[PDB]
Amino acid sequence: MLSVASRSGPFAPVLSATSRGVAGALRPLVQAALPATSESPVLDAKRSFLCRESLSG
Amino acid sequence: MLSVASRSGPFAPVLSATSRGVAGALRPLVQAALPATSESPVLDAKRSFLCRESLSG
Amino acid sequence: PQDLEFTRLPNGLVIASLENYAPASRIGLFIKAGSRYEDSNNLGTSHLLRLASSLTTKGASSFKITRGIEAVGGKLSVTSTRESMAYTVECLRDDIEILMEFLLNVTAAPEFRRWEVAALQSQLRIDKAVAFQNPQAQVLENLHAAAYRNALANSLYCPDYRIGKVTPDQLHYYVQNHFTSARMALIGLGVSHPVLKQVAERFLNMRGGLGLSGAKAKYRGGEIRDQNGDSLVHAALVAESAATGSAEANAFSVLQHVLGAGPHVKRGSNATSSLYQAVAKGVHQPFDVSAFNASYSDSGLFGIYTISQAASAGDVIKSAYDQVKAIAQGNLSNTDVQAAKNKLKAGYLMSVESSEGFLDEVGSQALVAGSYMQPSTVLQQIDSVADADVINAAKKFVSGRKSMAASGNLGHTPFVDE
Amino acid sequence: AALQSQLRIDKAVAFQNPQAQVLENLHAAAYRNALANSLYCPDYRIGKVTPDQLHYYVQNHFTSARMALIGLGVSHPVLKQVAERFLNMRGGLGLSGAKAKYRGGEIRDQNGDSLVHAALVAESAATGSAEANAFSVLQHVLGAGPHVKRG
Repeated sequence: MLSVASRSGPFAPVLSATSRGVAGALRPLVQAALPATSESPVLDAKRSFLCRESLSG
Repeated sequence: MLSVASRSGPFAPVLSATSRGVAGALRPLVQAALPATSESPVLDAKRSFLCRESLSG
Repeated sequence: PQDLEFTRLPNGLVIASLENYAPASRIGLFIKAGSRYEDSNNLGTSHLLRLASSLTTKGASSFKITRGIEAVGGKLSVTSTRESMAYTVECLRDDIEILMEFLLNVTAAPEFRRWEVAALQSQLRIDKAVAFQNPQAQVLENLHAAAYRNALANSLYCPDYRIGKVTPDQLHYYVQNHFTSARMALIGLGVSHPVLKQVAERFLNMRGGLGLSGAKAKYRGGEIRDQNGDSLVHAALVAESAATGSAEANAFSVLQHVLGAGPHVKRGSNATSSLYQAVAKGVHQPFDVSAFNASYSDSGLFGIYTISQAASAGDVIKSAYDQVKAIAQGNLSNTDVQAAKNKLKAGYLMSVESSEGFLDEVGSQALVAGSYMQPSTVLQQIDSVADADVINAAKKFVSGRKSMAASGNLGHTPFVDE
Repeated sequence: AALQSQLRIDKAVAFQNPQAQVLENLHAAAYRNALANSLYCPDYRIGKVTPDQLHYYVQNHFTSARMALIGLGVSHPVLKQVAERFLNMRGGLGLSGAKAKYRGGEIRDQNGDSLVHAALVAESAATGSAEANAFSVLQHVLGAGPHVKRG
């Protein structure tokens, strides 16, 4: 156990010649949205959702 | 010797209805460029040359 | 001849009426607003106030103003520092009765119409990009934020996340709290006394009361380094220093003329400065070193300032610090001290020889002191500093906590621990 | 000369969540030299990357004795053969400087978001030692991350 992702934390960019680019980890997980009022700001030549990269059919 | 302008070095800007904008007092003076090589960049949404405002008539 | 004529009013106001005999005349108004009175919610309100001196007012429109002045040969200008604003007008001797019915109308009773004010807001980007072509308006805004915590840290330009969003409601309120008749001074240069009061009866009746005035400006030690594209490094170091009008003040003004702070004979190597001579020993490359000072009302700053190449920017700062140390633990003469008394006396007198450097001097010391001292009294202040007051003052700079602020290619510049 | 409008698009996409920004000012505020550099490109620098620096970088650092080849569903001799053609290039390693000494840095950045992000850190243990496991167990005692959905 000797990496930087086995201990959750600082980010790691990725980038691909067939799929979209991702910004590292997120956070250990997503607690920040369970209480209300996280509007997820928008209107900035925005980036779409659900990450349609790999399917089954 | 009040009037912080009399104490030589903090700025003040100016703007008018007939003359072009002005900025500040001495931080430097001559003999900073009288030793050679002051390139003085130019034409980046051009600020004026010598700011021609004062005539003798 | 009849050099000045003070008078105070019940509410508290200052009017000065010198009388001269030339075919010209100037008028001024001085207010205690500035960029130090705005809190965290309305940053940049006072940069948009000095661009909007020409908009439509209650008693006259914006056609009758930009064109009723210009048919006579006059002007309006607005200048501002970190704590003061000044409105000044001028024309020939026979045409001054009509220009004082425009100036008192701009400041006393303005409006702010929605459609106009929404059009000035591209002028903020244009005005801000012109000033920042001097590499030194930048580095002196990162130096007030690197040393203060609240009031004195705000800049003079609007922050750039904040340009499309200054409303007509933030402006109506800033004016109504800080423009007040115990806060202002009215100066008339080539005019008479019975007529200046005649105008003030219609200037004070409204909005007399003093305003908020808070935020005592506590001191912080933060360092900021910015690396960009410049071919030459600009750097600084300061520590806190004694405030204006005290007795320790003049020991810091005499001190800087010993070190440097300006050339006299153009195109000629300086021989009069401690700083310049001890640096050219050693270093062989183009360079520049100064001294620096400021004397705000509740605190002050004091330090050094450099310009140099990028490959040698550590030698220049280190060398300039050894010389100031030498004076602290005892090294000084009675000839060089005497010469510094002459550079300060002469420079003071020349700056009051024009006619725009004479309003400012009279106008700034009727706000924070309330009286005028003829330059024959002031020459006594400078001369009777003890020596061994210059030694004491330079001892405090060596034993303070310091703010840095560097802006160029920062690969050999030192952090502030050394 | 045409791959230098891509940098702007990539850096504007990656910066739409407010913790790539706050995690770049935290490495600069805490170090001096090695680990202070970002993972993106400074703005003043976008159009000036030049084709000699890429040659220089690759030659110095893509050295044989710093690389590992791992394959998941293939047998041993095939990989050995195909990677034996991969050693003709450069025998031993390029530079490896910059020990990364520590400093205390404060960096605050003000803007128009409606929520404040913050971080307090302190220096601690390197991996490969006996104290890093103690710091990991401390992290899991203190509460890093949720388990139950919407809990």
